Amino acid sequence: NRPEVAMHRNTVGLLPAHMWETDKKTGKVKSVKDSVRDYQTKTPYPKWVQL
Amino acid sequence: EDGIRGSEVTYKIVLEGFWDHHVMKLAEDVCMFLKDVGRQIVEEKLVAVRRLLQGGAVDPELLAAFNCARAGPFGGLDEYDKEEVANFLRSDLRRLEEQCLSVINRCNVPVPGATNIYDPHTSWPHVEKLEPWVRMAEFWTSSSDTSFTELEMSTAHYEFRKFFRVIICKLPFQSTEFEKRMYDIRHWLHRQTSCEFHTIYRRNVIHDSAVFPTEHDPATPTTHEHHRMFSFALDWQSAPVNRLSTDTVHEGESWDAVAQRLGCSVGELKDANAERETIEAGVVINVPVTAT
Amino acid sequence: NTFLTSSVATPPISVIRTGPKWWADPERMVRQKLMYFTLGVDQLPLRRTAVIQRDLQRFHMCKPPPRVGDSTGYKRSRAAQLNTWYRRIQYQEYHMQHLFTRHVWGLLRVYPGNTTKIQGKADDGYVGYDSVPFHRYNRAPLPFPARELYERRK
Amino acid sequence: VSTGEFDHPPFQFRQRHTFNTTPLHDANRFGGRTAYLREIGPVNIKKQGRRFKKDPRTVQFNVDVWCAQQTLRKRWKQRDWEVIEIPFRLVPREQQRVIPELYTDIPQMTDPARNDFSNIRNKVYDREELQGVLFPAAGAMLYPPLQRVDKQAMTLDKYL
Amino acid sequence: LKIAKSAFGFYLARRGQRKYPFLRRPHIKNTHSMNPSAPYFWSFMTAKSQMAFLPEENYITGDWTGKFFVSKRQVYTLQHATSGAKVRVKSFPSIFEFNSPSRWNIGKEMNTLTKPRMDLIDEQMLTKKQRLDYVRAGLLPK
Amino acid sequence: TATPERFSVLGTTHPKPKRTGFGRNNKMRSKPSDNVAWYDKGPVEWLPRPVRLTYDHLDQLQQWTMRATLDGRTEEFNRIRDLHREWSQHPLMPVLGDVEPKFPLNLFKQNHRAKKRFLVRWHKANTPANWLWMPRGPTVVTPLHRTNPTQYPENWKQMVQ
Amino acid sequence: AEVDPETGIAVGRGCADGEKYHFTALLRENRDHNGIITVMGKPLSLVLDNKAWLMEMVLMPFDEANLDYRDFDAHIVSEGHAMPSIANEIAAFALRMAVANALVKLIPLTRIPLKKSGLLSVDRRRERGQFPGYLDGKKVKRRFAKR
Amino acid sequence: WAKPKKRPKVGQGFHEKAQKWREEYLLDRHRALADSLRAYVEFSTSKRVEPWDARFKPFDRIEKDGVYVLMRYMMEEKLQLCNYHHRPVKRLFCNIGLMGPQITTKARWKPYRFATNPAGTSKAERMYQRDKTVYTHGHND
Amino acid sequence: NAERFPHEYHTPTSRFPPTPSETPATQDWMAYTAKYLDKQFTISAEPAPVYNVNKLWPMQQIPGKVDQTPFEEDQTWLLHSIPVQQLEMHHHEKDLQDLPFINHEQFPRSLEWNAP
Amino acid sequence: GVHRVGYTHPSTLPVPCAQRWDLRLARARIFQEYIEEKAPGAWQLEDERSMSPEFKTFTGYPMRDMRPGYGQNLPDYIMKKRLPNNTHYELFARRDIPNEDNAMYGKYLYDMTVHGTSLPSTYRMHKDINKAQRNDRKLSGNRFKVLCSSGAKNPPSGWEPIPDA
Amino acid sequence: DNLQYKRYDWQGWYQRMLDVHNRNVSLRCRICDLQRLDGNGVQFVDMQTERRLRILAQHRVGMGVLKLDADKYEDQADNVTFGTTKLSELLADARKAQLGEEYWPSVELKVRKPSGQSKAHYSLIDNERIEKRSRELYEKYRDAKKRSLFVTPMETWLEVKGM
Amino acid sequence: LVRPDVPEDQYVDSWYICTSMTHHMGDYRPWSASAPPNAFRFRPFNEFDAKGREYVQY
RNA sequence: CCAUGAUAAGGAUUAUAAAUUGAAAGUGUUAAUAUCAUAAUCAAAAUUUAUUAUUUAUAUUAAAUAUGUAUGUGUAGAUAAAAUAAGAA
Ligand SMILES: [Mg+2]
Ligand SMILES: [Mg+2]
Repeated sequence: NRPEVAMHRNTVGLLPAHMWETDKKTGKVKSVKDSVRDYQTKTPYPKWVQL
Repeated sequence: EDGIRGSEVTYKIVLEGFWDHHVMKLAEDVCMFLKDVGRQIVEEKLVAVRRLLQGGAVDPELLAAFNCARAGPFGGLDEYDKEEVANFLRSDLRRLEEQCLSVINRCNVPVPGATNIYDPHTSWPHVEKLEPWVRMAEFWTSSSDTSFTELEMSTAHYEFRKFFRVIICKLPFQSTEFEKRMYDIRHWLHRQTSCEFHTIYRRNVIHDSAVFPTEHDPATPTTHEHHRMFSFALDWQSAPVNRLSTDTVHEGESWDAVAQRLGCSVGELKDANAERETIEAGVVINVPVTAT
Repeated sequence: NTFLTSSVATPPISVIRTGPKWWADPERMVRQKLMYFTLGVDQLPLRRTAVIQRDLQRFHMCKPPPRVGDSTGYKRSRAAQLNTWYRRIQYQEYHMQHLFTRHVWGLLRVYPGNTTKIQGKADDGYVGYDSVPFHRYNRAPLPFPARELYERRK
Repeated sequence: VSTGEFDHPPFQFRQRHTFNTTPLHDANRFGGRTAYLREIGPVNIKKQGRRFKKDPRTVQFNVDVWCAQQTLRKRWKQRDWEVIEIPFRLVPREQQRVIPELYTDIPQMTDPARNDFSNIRNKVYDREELQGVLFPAAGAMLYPPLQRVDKQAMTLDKYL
Repeated sequence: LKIAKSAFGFYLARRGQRKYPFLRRPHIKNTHSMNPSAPYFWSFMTAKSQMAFLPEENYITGDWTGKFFVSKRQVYTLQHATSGAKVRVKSFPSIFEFNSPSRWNIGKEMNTLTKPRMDLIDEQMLTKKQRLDYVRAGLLPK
Repeated sequence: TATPERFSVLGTTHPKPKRTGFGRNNKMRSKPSDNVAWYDKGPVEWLPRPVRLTYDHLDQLQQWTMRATLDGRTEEFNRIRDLHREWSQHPLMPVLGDVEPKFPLNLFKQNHRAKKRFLVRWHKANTPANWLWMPRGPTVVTPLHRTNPTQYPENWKQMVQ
Repeated sequence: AEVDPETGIAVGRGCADGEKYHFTALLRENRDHNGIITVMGKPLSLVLDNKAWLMEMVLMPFDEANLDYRDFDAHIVSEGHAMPSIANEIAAFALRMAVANALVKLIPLTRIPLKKSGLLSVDRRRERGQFPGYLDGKKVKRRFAKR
Repeated sequence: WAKPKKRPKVGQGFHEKAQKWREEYLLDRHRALADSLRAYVEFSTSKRVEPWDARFKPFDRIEKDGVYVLMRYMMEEKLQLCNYHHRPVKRLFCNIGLMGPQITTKARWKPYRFATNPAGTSKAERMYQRDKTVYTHGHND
Repeated sequence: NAERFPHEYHTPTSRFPPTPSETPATQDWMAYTAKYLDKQFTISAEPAPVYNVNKLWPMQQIPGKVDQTPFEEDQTWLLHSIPVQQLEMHHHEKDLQDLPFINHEQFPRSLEWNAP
Repeated sequence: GVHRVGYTHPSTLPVPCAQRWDLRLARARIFQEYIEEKAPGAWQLEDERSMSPEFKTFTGYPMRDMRPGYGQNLPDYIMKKRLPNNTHYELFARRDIPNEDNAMYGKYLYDMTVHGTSLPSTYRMHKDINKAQRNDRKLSGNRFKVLCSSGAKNPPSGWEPIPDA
Repeated sequence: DNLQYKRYDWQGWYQRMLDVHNRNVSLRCRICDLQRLDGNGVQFVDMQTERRLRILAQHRVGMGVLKLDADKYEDQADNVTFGTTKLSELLADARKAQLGEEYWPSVELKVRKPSGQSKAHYSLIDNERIEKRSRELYEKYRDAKKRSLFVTPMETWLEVKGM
Repeated sequence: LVRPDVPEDQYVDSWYICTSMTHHMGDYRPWSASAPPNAFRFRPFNEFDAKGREYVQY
């Protein structure tokens, strides 16, 4: 949610924490893991598209 | 309505010059022209009317037009005799003489010391003013690549202008001849001056209860959903709807059974189909247009 | 008080020089008078001011009287003396207005604009929620939330 | 004939909080709406700003929407009534006519012959006089009838 | 203009610092197009509705020989990352390539992935005067 | 992807300098300024900050004044009466030769700051506690006003014979 | 006296700022002694926002002419630029003028006091025309720097 | 109007430098983005200082009376669910209706940037002590 | 999951202010009182005129659609999700005459010209 | 209030009568009218500026609609919008062109009818006359530039240019 | 055009452009002249038919004159066709008011809320039950106020569902 | 006076010249010829001024 | 790309009555000197340029995409504008 209406409804469950690397002391994101190599999806295109 | 306030046809000629006095003097010119031509036409019409007032027959056709009603105000088919009809005709012609005379008499008011073409009581046609078109141009007079300030400080104002007079002629009848003179004034207009022609005339329209019938609302109603964007292109036909004028007679059927199925009087169904005396099964029949 | 933010102070004389536009604008002067009257105190300085200024306004489009040259300079000095009198009559008023307004605000549990004194309550200027985190003139750090001058019940 | 402000002040040299002057987007204008228009701080022109917030035409449009809301709001707080759609028969004698739609004809007088001249448009009816019509099902009247004042009765104001 | 960086240097006048009507400046130079926002990430310099289709420029419209760079309003799609094909964009001096593919790009337009004004400056495209003026502003060391 | 250990060309560039100062052209120092209030002189800070008295405040004032009258609190009325008596006395006609100083011409150009800077610094130095042309003190005879609490109407019972 | 013989009404006009304020006063005698002044259908109090220093300007012509304002009914009509509030001194100047001209058409001799007190006199003043050269659009020239 | 001087040529090996610099500016921006999303959500999720300005009414009133009673017994749960973020707090007060028209009109609320402070904030300096490495638009702690 | 994020998916047919989901007893004080406050309250709703009551008026609305009435309270306007104008502004007819300063005119007809 | 809009079908009333909404659907069929389903009931706002006689800007009609977000983008805007065909844009397209007479007739046509021949533009004529004048004194500050070079490079079998000095 | 665009290659397209700028055909009729006996002896437009006509064509009526401006087609001829059609289609629908009362458009009354006088009884609604109950509630309150300093309505008659 | 004192309808603001000219070259009709014979303050009708005429009519 | 012409800006003493506080001395684009070269917008683009009035603390990104940065005692030096429906002697 953007800040205008529902901002307080954001959850910590939205963050993809497993995607990045954090510093213990600061609590800050130092680095980001690579997204593409291990990325598995059953849906490159939407499910209803057969080319 | 009587006097100045009523007419069969109105023409408004909207004259436009680049200079105000141009358009003023053009309006005097054109005005005096239409005064003369108008008086000539309306005088001609007036003599025709005075002759028709003096006497004349009645069309079989005009009489037939008074007598087409299934029921008149007194609740039965009404018989107008030729006398009565001639009397209606005569009354209208009376009114037309008053109107003609009114136009002519205003044509004869505006003499040389006394001419005022602005008031409609004093002249025919008269003239109305119309607020001028004025566009103001704002622009830089400087040519400077270096400073915005110096450009703004040089700013000129000039105006384009266009000036308008309107000539109004109301006539009690419609004459293609007057209309012709009037359209043709565009050929002798003053220098660098143009014009528009507004016409407002009276015209008979005809409402057919046959083509546009008045029926109960449908047994199922229509929602807001038949009104989406592009519903105009997708969910609707153009009015009027096509209702069939031709029906085939089923096997067991009879004149009155067919009339009952089509919603007519049997008389009607026989009149529309007059060629046929008897109707066999599988024959094509004309559906009387009034059928419900 | 709705206008809370830090402000810029103008010297009394320039405030008075606004004449009809602000200092003597009828509308403003009347509600000053209302404040005094309600407190049950004559408004003499306001009335002096209103007199002076009323007349200023009446003749404001006329040219000044013709001056004859004098070695004495008595005329010039008498005009000056009169003028600074009037200036002072109005300083006194301007002072009264700021004075009583601050006092009345103290009674109404009103918080003044930033950096403003209210004699019994905030001696050093009162501040809360400034654009700058310290008190501007003390150079002391401001507490969160905004400091309260009055006990809680309303 | 309102005294309120309908125009946003023109952009100029920065206004500051003074006797006789307040900042442009100060919280006291337009009932604190100016929040929506405000770029706080010593704005660094080159790098920062939100353009629409300094634009005269855009800003004024926003303010005009806000004024419109104010008026609408107050016109609706001003209603004590609902529009009910009542069949032609059951309606009072004054509405048995034809009533041109809004802005179609001349503003129309309710009953010139009975000495009432007022907009039929704005005439409001009492829920109690229309009771028999609006709640026929109910049997016993739901609202008790209005009690009216005798203007011929000797009461305190007639000095008796 | 003072210096001609293109042909138009010859044809155009600057007119000092001149004001144009709101959101019409003759030349669209989007300096802000990469301007980080976490909360506004999906609404800023992107499509006003998420139900809009991707632009013209994500599709091969006609019979092509091939292209040199794709347009900058093209939006970065999972295939841009995965397929491992050349993705170029025209920026200055020459062209920017997306070489190191990330899913974090996905769903934004390449406008937004390409910094228009770099913190990096060539000293060799600068006159000695211009270099002086860049030292005054505290950009170049000297 | 996969955030690298080193950035070759990223941190390479010259760092933008911190600004040394504030206000116009970032060259202004942080120091005490003319706009600064003095809280050590009289009830009003000097120069006085802008103050807006509103009809709202006038109504709150009325209600306070009323509630005070009905609880028979005479004290704040008396403080107010005192304040008023002190500062409202009629200022004395100045002696010939006495005028406020203007700013000398042929010092700075007419559009220069110095002009205002002078005015402010003058009025800053003359605080209302320094106004000698208005006669405040215990010494002062005040014909227009009542002297103490005992002379005001809520004392009326002692005025009776 | 130029007066409508039937309605007994006289008509004056005020101006200020050449455009902004054009008013027209319809002035008629009230025999019941309850007179009232009304502007664009609203009572004078409301229209001028109860500000006295505006309304007394509209009182002045009845004074100068040595008349009792209560013997007269007036309605003023705004023919200029309309605005939600006309309470301000310039508009009031125009009002006063309209009323005074009407009064003069109604009681001819009353013209001599009025003219001497400069009520009927028209000042011609205007805000400067807008013009893009100036910053504020009216009076303020843009910044200058020595080369 | 002087003839425009010609621009010097681009540079040698500056095409490589520009490629690399933009490349890793983008790679950096990924973590700057990741981190600022983390911050934004951490802020939305965590508690804030009370949004209302206690210096005015109906808020000045002793915490055992008036609005505070209305809050402790009827609104408390909701006020805590939304973590005293100033927008939902003000809306809840509108919907409780037992104050009714006052919320916008008589009541005063803290300014935007102050209302955004984390609960527990003691000194004003806190506004300036939040992290500048993160792109939340002041919506970060 | 789209309904979970209210401000995120705005189709370009959607309009502000958003309408809140309905609530059962809310339409008048008697109904509300009966359902929530005092539950043995005999009158379950205030007397409902058998004819149609048009609550938005003059505006006609689609029957059966949950809707809102113009707000009476200032706060209701101020704290709702109504946006401010931000980009350049458009009008379906007036766009053809570009800006107010470029006021395009095909023919120089009097601005007061009247169609016959 | 938040309510359900409601409709009483005339068969159910204790007097049949024609419901205003039903009439509205009639009017929508007749003049084919888009019924915006999502039109918020709360948003009725007249345009104060143009619709109130109190402002100098009073036209009597709602000049703009007061909706902040509204943009040329939206399908709703597209549906009520004046197409550029036969507006002033077309008039500019045709009448404003570099040599205004080329709007009224083919130059060659005109020239050939009026003069016996095509005539060069004034500019061209200037360069022509000048060449003739300055070819008469100096020679060979010149160059030979044509459209098609073959005619000079291989000239016809004849063509022996007169030697010059 | 008689001036400039009179005679050359541009005379054609300018002419056509004026003609298309002028396509509008205004169609008027007074509602007065619609109230006349029809061929069947029934009045063609009566009071109810007129009310229905007015509500159907909204801003298209003024001063008791129905006015349709037909702009749809580039040529005036086609606009009189179009305009005439819409007119008869609108009359066809307005005329439904002669089929019976169900088609007579409703009257819109502004009906006041209940008055002050009515609203006064709101405080007596269920008077007996409420007094009898408030005595029990007073017991509940007296008891609850031995335990705790402040007794909320939510401990007495108000229900608030916990989970 | 810069130009003869005559009803201004006789004057035209010149194009390209800062000056007015007469739309009938050099002929001049006096004020008396605009109004009716012996018209008080040359006036269409003597009873009222322009505004007086308007509101009487209304 | 050498290849003449022409319109800007720039207050300093013809004043009050029935009356204007903007000027000729020339600011890219315009008509007789030619004898290196296709450089021109129809989108989405690269800051060094004297010549520019920005929103400063109750509520803050919805339609063409639209600016992330500088809180620092209203604080150096040096500069800008105005006597015109306003109020200055
Ligand atoms: Mg030159
Ligand atoms: Mg080309």
